[PDB]
Amino acid sequence: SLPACPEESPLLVGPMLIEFNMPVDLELVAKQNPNVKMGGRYAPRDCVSPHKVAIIIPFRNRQEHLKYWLYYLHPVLQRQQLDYGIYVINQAGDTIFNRAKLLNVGFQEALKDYDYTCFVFSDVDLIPMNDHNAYRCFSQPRHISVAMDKFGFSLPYVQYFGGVSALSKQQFLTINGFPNNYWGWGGEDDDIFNRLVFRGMSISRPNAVVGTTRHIRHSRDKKNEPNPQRFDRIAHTKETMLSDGLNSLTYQVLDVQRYPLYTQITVDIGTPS
Ligand SMILES: CC(=O)N[C@H]1[C@H](OC[C@H]2O[C@@H](O[C@H]3[C@H](O)[C@@H](O)[C@H](O)O[C@@H]3CO)[C@H](O)[C@@H](O[C@@H]3O[C@H](CO)[C@@H](O)[C@H](O[C@@H]4O[C@H](CO)[C@H](O)[C@H](O)[C@H]4O)[C@H]3NC(C)=O)[C@H]2O)O[C@H](CO)[C@@H](O)[C@@H]1O
Ligand SMILES: NCCCCCCOP(=O)(O)OP(=O)(O)OC[C@H]1O[C@@H](n2ccc(=O)[nH]c2=O)[C@H](O)[C@@H]1O
Ligand SMILES: [Mn+2]
Repeated sequence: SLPACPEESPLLVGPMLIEFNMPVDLELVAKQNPNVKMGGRYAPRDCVSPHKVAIIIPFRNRQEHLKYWLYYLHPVLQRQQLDYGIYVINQAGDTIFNRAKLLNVGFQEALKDYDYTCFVFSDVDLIPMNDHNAYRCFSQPRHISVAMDKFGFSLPYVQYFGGVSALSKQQFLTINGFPNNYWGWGGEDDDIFNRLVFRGMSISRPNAVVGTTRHIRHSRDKKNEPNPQRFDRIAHTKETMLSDGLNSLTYQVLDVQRYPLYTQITVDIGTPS
């Protein structure tokens, strides 16, 4: 009996002040966000959103960044009127980071909770400066973080698909998900771009002003060295995507924590094979 939410949310306020020098307290954030339910889940109570969104954050040893993430995004995601949930996919162990494989785990585990039809993939240190930048899916793959301060407020190159993107369930299935074998920093986002193109898709983007985004300045994490094989790997995506992705994924979930502002899935994703 509830009516559809308006196509564009009327709650948005546009540009926002984003700051990272104060301390953050999640208990207080939870208090400020009383409609967010256990596990970081929220749907509007006045209308039915067509946007059923799981937001998936690749994670390890970035608790501080996450606190800022949750403090900023949660009010924004509720103003966007999304039926959404937050998933921090936390890599067990202390071997080489695998961002793309975590994202695949997130897609697959979130679908177990709820009929999501849209997946936002977001680095933990990226905060949107304009709530008009929609954190939901379009009829093409959607690059969200298009004007990052760290790149001078534009794309570093026109095929850049990193940072924060969104893919419908179908788009993500259509490319066999992300590659599993990009270990250490770099390239997996380019591979994902290649995949979308090889499947007849193109990148949808908001304008540069609306897609203005802040990156929390930070230094190198240990265990995520530039993958020296990345240039070779993005050159062969068309062949490798056929059998590297969802259809070749395994992993072992060690732990599932329902915090008030997010679900954290701690997962053993192994080492390079
Ligand atoms: C596929 C990929 O890497 N994709 C990522 C994309 O990469 C763009 C380049 O990033 C440079 O590092 C930047 C970084 O992007 C930025 O975030 C940060 O702020 O500044 C960094 C440093 O300026 C990176 O250095 C570069 O790597 C070099 O690429 C060249 C040409 O493509 C390649 O030939 C180099 O390899 C070396 O070549 C030299 C130079 O002649 C010597 O022969 C060396 O011996 C040889 O290794 C690469 N250099 C190095 C040091 O590896 C690109 O990776 O960027 C986006 C956004 O950052 C990512 O999200 C993409 O995944
Ligand atoms: N000028 C100083 C340069 C320091 C460069 C380090 C690379 O920085 P970025 O290019 O932002 O990538 P990144 O933030 O390290 O990795 C991307 C994302 O992967 C995640 N990630 C990466 C490594 C890690 O140990 N933990 C983690 O959670 C996190 O979501 C992060 O936002
Ligand atoms: Mn970063």
